[PDB]
Amino acid sequence: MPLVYMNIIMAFAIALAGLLMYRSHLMSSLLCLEGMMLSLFIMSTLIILNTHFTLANMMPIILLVFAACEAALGLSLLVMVSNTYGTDYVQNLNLLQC
Amino acid sequence: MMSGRPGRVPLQFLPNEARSLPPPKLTDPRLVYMGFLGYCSGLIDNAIRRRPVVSAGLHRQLLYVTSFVFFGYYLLKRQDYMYALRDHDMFAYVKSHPEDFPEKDKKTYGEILEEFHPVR
Amino acid sequence: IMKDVPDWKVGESVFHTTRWVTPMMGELYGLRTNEEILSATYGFIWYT
Amino acid sequence: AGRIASFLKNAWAKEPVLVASFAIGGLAIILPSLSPYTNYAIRINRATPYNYPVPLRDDGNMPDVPSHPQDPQGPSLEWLKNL
Amino acid sequence: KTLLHKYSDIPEGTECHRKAYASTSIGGATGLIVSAYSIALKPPASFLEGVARTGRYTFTSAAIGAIFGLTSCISAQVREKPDDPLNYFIGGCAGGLTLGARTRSYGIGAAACAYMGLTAALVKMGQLEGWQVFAEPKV
Amino acid sequence: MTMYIAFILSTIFVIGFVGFSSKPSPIYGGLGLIVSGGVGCGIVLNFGGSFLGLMVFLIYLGGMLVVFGYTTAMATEMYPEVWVSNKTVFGAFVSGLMMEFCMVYYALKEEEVEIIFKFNGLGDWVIYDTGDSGFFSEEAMGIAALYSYGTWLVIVTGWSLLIGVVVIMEITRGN
Amino acid sequence: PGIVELPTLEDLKVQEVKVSSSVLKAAAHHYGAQCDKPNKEFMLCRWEEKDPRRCLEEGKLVNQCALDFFRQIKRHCAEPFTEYWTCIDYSGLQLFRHCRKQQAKFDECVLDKLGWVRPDLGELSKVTKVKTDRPLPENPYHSRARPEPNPEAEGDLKPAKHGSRLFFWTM
Amino acid sequence: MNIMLTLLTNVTLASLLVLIAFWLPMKFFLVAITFLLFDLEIALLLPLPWASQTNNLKTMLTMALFLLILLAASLAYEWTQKGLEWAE
Amino acid sequence: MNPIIYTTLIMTVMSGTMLVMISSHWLLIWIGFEMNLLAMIPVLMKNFNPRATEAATKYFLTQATASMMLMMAIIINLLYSGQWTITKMFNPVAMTMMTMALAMKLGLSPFHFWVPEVTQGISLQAGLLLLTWQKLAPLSVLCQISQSINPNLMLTMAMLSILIGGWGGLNQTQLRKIMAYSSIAHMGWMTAVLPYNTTMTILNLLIYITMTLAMFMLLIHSSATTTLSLSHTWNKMPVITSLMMVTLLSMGGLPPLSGFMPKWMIIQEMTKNESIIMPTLMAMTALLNLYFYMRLAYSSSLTMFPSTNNMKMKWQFEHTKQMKLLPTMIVLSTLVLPMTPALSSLN
Amino acid sequence: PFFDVQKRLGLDLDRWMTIQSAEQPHKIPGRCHAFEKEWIECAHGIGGIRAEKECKIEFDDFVECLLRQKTMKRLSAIKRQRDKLIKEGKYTPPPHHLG
Ligand SMILES: CCCCCCCCCCCCCCCCCC(=O)OC[C@H](COP(=O)(O)OCCN)OC(=O)CCCCCCCCCCCCCCCCC
Ligand SMILES: CCCCCCCCCCCCCCCCCC(=O)OC[C@H](COP(=O)(O)OCCN)OC(=O)CCCCCCCCCCCCCCCCC
Ligand SMILES: CCCCCCCCCCCCCCCCCC(=O)O[C@@H](COC(=O)CCCCCCCCCCCCCCC)COP(=O)(O)OC[C@H](O)CO
Repeated sequence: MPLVYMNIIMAFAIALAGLLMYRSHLMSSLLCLEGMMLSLFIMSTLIILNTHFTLANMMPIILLVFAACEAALGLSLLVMVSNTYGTDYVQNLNLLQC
Repeated sequence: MMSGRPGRVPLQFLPNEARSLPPPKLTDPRLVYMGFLGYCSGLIDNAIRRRPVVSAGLHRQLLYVTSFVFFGYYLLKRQDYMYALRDHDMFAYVKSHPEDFPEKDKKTYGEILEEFHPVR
Repeated sequence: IMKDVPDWKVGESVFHTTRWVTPMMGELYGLRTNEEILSATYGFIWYT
Repeated sequence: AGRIASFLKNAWAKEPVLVASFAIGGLAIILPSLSPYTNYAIRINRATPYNYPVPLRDDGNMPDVPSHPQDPQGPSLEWLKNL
Repeated sequence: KTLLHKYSDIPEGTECHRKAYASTSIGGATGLIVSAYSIALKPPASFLEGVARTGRYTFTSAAIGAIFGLTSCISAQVREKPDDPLNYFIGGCAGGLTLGARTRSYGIGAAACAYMGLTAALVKMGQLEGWQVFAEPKV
Repeated sequence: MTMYIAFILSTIFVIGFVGFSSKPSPIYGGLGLIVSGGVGCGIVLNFGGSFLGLMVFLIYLGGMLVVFGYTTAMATEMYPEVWVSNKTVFGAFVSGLMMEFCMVYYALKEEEVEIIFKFNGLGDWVIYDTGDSGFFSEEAMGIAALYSYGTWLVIVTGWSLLIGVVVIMEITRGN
Repeated sequence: PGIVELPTLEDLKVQEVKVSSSVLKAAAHHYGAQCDKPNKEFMLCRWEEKDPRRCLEEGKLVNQCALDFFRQIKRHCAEPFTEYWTCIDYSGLQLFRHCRKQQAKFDECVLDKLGWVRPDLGELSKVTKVKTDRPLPENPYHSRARPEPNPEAEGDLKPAKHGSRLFFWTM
Repeated sequence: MNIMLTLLTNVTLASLLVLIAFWLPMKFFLVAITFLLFDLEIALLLPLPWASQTNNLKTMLTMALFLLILLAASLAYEWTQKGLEWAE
Repeated sequence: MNPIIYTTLIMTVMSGTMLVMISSHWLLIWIGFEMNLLAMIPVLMKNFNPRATEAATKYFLTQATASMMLMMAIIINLLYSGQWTITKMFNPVAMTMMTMALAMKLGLSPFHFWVPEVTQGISLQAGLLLLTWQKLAPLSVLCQISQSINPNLMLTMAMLSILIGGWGGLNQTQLRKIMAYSSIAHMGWMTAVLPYNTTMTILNLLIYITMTLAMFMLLIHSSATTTLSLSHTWNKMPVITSLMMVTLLSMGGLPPLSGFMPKWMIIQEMTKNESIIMPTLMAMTALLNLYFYMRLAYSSSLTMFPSTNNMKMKWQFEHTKQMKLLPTMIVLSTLVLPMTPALSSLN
Repeated sequence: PFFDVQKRLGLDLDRWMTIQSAEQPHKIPGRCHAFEKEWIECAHGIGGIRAEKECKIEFDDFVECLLRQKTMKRLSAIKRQRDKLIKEGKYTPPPHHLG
């Protein structure tokens, strides 16, 4: 199988590691979550365009319009923890210890 | 398992083959249990709402008993249908696969040597 | 080219069927020089 | 009636952009339904040979399909010609 | 599961060196998994403390595997019992005693002996028999 | 060269991911994804897919990511870390470098990379199909079925977006 | 599994029509209208056989009749063709719209000189049958034998023997 | 290729003439998020031109107009419940 | 919220899962999961308190990430078969990918730390919705693709839920935290039986759902979120605490209560599948759940607890909410054991 | 579907795009339409567990059309053994190879 797909497949994995590992900022995590659906978009388009699955061209447009809905929700939650805590650092988000 | 057996018209709570079964008699011990649960629902309903338990709006008790029995009665029809369906398609496979279910041979206990272990 | 290689049935069928599968460009051009590959595959896409 | 007409008049008095939007959107939703050319739009849409007219095995008993492309039998878009 | 396959392939008792190396490899690998979780859910102060936690956890787990494999194999051919569960019973307590010395507590050592000794016999118990812990869905 | 151009772009695509996966400053992380977003369309463009590729530029790169960095602009601390700053960020970057180098080296010498998915290491071009497309673009004529075959898709994706508009106000209302 | 049969290069060698795009498109309507039966035979063979190697002979006749079509017009007003297809060439999209007078020049020989006729819109797009010789392939997809479907249920749905038969539940 | 050549030449020209100029000498969020949702909904009807030539354009008419009224509906709910009247 | 606007958010998520249980296409299943998440977030933050803001953030990040992992599980299966229909998966790593992806949406294995914190932050009314309805959507997909499931893959997930649910439940104080851990423990039971026969998986789901509503809406009536706060309710509303005790015994699993419904059949089902060590551990470690059920039972009704003078004022006023379906939910979760052969209806 | 309302109501929402051999806009093939037609038409009314066994040959070909693993792997042997022949001069390319 073509190396361009493995290039995409790691692209998910390195994006996956960045989302899970966290460093300081939820902005970066939201950025990492977007690389998730991004690499999914090229991977979806690549397979679908290669196989001439005409109706399946549906999914790429449908994929990110719903992935962008995560941004609509994810970005909003960040500003609220930014409004209350200050910086949106994940370390601040620890009130629910119990 | 069921699930996708030949002929599975979806969301069909009572397929037409169920009409060939003996309907659950109204005096079924299972059916009256649904009625008993309905009464217990009525007692709790008055108990939770600070009502005089038994003699507290018997109309609500009638609704609870009627709903449980009616919803129960249709349940036994499906309950008996699927149970009968399980044995029906069962009883045909053994015929179609006789070598998969070989019949044992007559050997009376007079020839079977069951070991006798003494007990002390 | 693979007369010398030990085990290779010349023109070995890839698919189990005997029906003519459309031959993808890889076996078509393949051996061709990179100029032929470049102009024929990404030719429509890069033509402007 | 009287209040409804006055409601529209004051709507046009202070909010003329929205009543323009609602009117245009209001029309644009109902003429396509009772349009007399909508069927024409479909007819010319199917009368655009993107795909090749693959021939059929001549087994007889079918007179409607032409034997020759220029033959009179078969569909014609003479309607498309004048409109 | 090649790592787990090593222990099974080597005959019981015979080739004690191979059994010991395989058994401590299983323990060490298990020690890696738990230590990795320990750093994750409960972070230490710095990296030096992180490897300190790994050093303790891996050394304990590797020791349990090493002593269990050694005692189980060395007891098998000495007693000429390649099937008796007792060959693993003293192995479990060998790990149990090994853990007790690792954390320096007599009480936890005795409990580890009793618990690991039972499970080790139980793990052996299924090896002779057909016991399956992850049985395929036959029905 | 030019034959490996999709491979070349795919390589920049991976290292572009390491740019933002390393979690640098949110503006700088966005930029690392911006280039990663840019090259990814070119990978799609080289395979056809003009419209699908063009969206990655428009509604994602010039779309979703614009308000993304816009949020990072008015948020975040007064001291934004420069890419070097924390040694972990550069450690993550070099870490991403060693993964793509080892596979690519393994890909171009032995061609038998089996990591998770078994993938054979040939050029990008040995995967394209053959055949003429007539007078209709396959991508264009596919997503144009949004209103001829995309019946249940439009009903659901439209409904959720309306709920998307209502959920965002309800969370941002502040009760 | 096995060798894939490929026709030899000998019969493959076929006179290829040595004309450009503009000349083909300029006379495409008349070419399609007049010499069409061999095209239909080859067209049907390609969609029915689904195997290109089966209909290579008909491909030769498709070219062969094309030479005959181009030969007849060569003897006829070739100079108007040179005028017609040159202006057609000078169009980026080869639109017939620009070339009308020179199009009329070509059309007004073939209607009487060659006895042909310009096909109006639609007839060339008509789905037409073709009287052929090649029989219908037995299975163009080269389908294999189908698995036997499992036998379907049969018999009156009798009541379950001895009730639910789930532990102590009698019924 | 030509596309790559064009963009490459533009970058060098910008880079070259930059170098000679360097060595020789909640409301803010709401407007962002509302645009994001409208922009995503806009991408749905971008394929409209070719979609207008589908062979069942009647179903297209009901549903292409569907997205457009939802665009209005999303704004209408936004407008009535404050929304576009941003916090001030 | 505005009552009409909270209504659609309540039942947009009703429809989001409804799509999943009816979609035959892989993309559409993700679509319902998207509306599931998109409508869950506002409900969790109805009250707008920093606990809810944290709870929504923790819930969103977990569910979103699991949804993304689900997509590439879909793509890989497409990459290797080109089939968008939901059937048995045609590749191993894709099967392994979604099992973990679907698990995190549900939450049984180490992907469970979000479950306690999210329900603790959010209100009790939204707690039942999260702990009851938000589990049918992941379970519907799992029951669909149970044929291709990896038997090792699921079962170790199943115990790690019940052992974690069993162990940590002892130390919990907040009633929502205890309820969440029991939900994790209950989640393990049907997930373990999922590879063998999904009928008991649905049967365990239905019974567990019935028990949880009986638990949550009674707690809503108690208006209490802590064990001590629940303890006081003995004096004001002694009947509720008595019903609190019967559902605790039921949801503990003691016979002949309805908690013996799922376990017994689940124990029986795996025993037919030759897996016999597996049931014994789950049945025995289920007692860990029973201990803090006993702990709550002791402090609620069996032994009365000290009260406060001000709660004499509480007696002077009657309740207002009618707590719909509470009477029928309790009875349907205590005395339905004799109706065990009704499980044939599900299959 | 877990609840196959799709079949009961007799109205299509998702099965139109589920397979690439279904109806397509302006009747364009999905590359491997021929192969997956054989596999699906092998698998109807056979059951999931059965069909994976008997219809394995059809599935293997369809994957080889879709996935294209071994065909270009063999083509890899064509090129790798090619340049490992020209580099020592053992092979010379005929002139149709270039132009
Ligand atoms: C023949 C094949 C096998 C041959 C080899 C023998 C078996 C493998 C080796 C023994 C494995 C089981 C024994 C335990 C190993 C791990 C020990 C460990 O993690 O110790 C560290 C710690 C205990 O100390 P702690 O509580 O942290 O207190 C000190 C704090 N400073 O730990 C803890 O705090 C947590 C508790 C321990 C970790 C969790 C449980 C780990 C073991 C699970 C079962 C493993 C089974 C392995 C064999 C079968 C599978 C291959
Ligand atoms: C499976 C095993 C058993 C499982 C369940 C065990 C339950 C008890 C376990 C211990 C519970 C904790 C300790 C005790 C808690 C007591 C709770 C309580 O609220 O007690 C005080 C309270 C006072 O009673 P009050 O509410 O005033 O109502 C009186 C009647 N009007 O008392 C009450 O509110 C109780 C009211 C009870 C009302 C009973 C009504 C009986 C009606 C019988 C009808 C018979 C009809 C027969 C028909 C025959 C022909 C068909
Ligand atoms: C408080 C702790 C327990 C106290 C003491 C309780 C009694 C001690 C023994 C407990 C027995 C539990 C398991 C018994 C269930 C039925 C098993 C049975 O009927 O026998 C089977 C015995 O098979 C088993 O493996 C059953 C389990 C054996 C013991 C292992 C699990 C139980 C011990 C650990 C859990 C309980 C201890 C507490 C742990 C916290 C026969 O099957 P087979 O193995 O012959 O199957 C056919 C073929 O050979 C394939 O296997």
